Amino acid sequence: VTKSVLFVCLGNICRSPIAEAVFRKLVTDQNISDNWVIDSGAVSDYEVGRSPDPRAVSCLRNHGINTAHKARQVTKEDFVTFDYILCMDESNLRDLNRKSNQVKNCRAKIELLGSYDPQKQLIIEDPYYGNDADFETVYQQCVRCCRAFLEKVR
Ligand SMILES: N#Cc1ccccc1-c1cc(NCCCN2CCCCC2)c2ccccc2n1
Repeated sequence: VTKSVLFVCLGNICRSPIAEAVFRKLVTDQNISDNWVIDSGAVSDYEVGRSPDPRAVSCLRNHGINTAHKARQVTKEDFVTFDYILCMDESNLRDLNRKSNQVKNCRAKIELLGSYDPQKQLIIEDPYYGNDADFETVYQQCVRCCRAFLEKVR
């Protein structure tokens, strides 16, 4: 039975298009992409329709990964469609949990991506007003945590 994950952050231009791209490369590498539906979403308005930040693009490229995602907001139907909704920080979590209450047949489990890190760096911090090394951190956190998540639910 096919499974589904939706990665989320504030804007869907930095962290979650990275997490989505990382997870997609993992499942493909493991020859299991047929068993997964994967996407990324924003809590916020700020970047609807835009491509990921240049910094995320170049970081991904450094690791041999490309994305074609356009920024989109999370919807009520997302809470019914996805098996897991994995978010980056405590604001995101709060926001998501509040929204899921107005959705009557909510099925998704809503959790911090960081909760799966074997290294226990629970928070994936918003790198918008930082530099290339902060993008790199976020990419490494993503790799650790997606690998652990897939071990546990594959
Ligand atoms: N607020 C805050 C905040 C506080 C602390 C640390 C980072 C942030 C912060 C601020 C952002 N600007 C919003 C874009 C401007 N838009 C112009 C078009 C209209 C809609 C908005 C972020 C944008 C994208 C992704 C992450 C971001 N994160």
